[PDB]
Amino acid sequence: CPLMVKVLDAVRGSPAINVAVHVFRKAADDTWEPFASGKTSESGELHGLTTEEEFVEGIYKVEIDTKSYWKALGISPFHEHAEVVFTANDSGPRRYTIAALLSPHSYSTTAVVTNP
Amino acid sequence: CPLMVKVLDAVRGSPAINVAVHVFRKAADDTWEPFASGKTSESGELHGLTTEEEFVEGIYKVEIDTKSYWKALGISPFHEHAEVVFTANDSGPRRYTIAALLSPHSYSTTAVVTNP
Amino acid sequence: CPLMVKVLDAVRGSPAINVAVHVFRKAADDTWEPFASGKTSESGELHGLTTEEEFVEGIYKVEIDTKSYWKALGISPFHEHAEVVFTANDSGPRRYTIAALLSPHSYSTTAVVTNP
Amino acid sequence: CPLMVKVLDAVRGSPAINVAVHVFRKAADDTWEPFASGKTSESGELHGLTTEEEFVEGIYKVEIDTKSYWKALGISPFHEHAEVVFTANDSGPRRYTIAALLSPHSYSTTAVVTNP
Repeated sequence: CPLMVKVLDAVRGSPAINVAVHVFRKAADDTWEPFASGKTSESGELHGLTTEEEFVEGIYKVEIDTKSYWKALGISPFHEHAEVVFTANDSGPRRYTIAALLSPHSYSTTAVVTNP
Repeated sequence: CPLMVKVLDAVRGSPAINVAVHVFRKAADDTWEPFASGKTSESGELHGLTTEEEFVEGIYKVEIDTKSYWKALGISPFHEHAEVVFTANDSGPRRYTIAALLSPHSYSTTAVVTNP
Repeated sequence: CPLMVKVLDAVRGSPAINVAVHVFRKAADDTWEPFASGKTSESGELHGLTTEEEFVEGIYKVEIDTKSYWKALGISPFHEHAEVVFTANDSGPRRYTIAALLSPHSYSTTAVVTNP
Repeated sequence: CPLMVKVLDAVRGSPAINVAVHVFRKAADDTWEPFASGKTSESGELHGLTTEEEFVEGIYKVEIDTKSYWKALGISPFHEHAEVVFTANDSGPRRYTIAALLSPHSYSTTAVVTNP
């Protein structure tokens, strides 16, 4: 599990559950290749996205569908989603946790990177 | 204006207006002395808090009355307020902006420090 | 000035100056059309991006070239940049400020939306 | 474990390890009663702070000594520490996780609150 995603609701102070996440890879022809996807769990975390063998070096894009999240909560947010674009394992493969903290008009995203 | 405070509402995507702010300075006898205070303006900013003559080297605490903010909006938040403790002008006077971004269950505070 | 961008350096506690910003609008054919761009000023703010006549209803993407920022500071960051996708003026024109707060391995983005 | 604390470094994108945390309780005579304390672990988390029996309703203050953290890293930060003040279990006892995201001139803190 070299890539993980974690979403929190800054308003309710809880994990955002059942939040849709889409991962893409920068295509060699500078286009966005779909790579993985899934929805967050009860704990606001999405595991088992990819494997070490398929998570190779390159440029990645993580999209958290935050517009669907707030609406379902009875809200109407500002953003469409959140977008974390980064280069992966250019230094050897690390574990990547992408955390997101969401609010209707604001978000934060942190990349926690670790060695085995 | 050597010390200013700016507050944003991360839920409404707007200035936080009429927000109470208390500034304190760590006393020689190691307790907190009331230094200054006010409420934010319609731009969610607070000006004319102190002066260069009065804003000397020292340890400062900025308390933003954020619990009273939320409730007045028709909400009920988590924190009693936001707190920012920092040492100032320990290398000459600077202009200090303390900006806060508030959510009922989370907040962020940034110090923008500029030279004359 | 219906759309403005403001960037802060969460490490240095200062404006992020000369930062590249690209704005795009979701095309009818569902691709991203270049809408506007510039670099931040010494106050880390970017003005005169578009106009009321040109800033119509639509889905917008604000990309802040934050990877180029850090490296130019003598650093090497995590993200390729910051991304903010949002729908604008879907209830009339508003003034939109997109503020970003950057760290090599994390960032936050806030939309301050005001009425005339 | 009704109270937990988690610290992340927004600069290195890693857990902050061995970070000192101090918890206090609002004394009935409006003073700050020490309640618990400890340093974060390898994973940037501090567990076993208190117990359900001793974590009663009231106003609490969590202080993360961030000035010692950065310095040890070869830095000299801005803040003295971070300060999360909140009322606990006024609705029945929840588990409280206090997360902090630190940068030399900025910090964020989120209260993730859960039911058994």
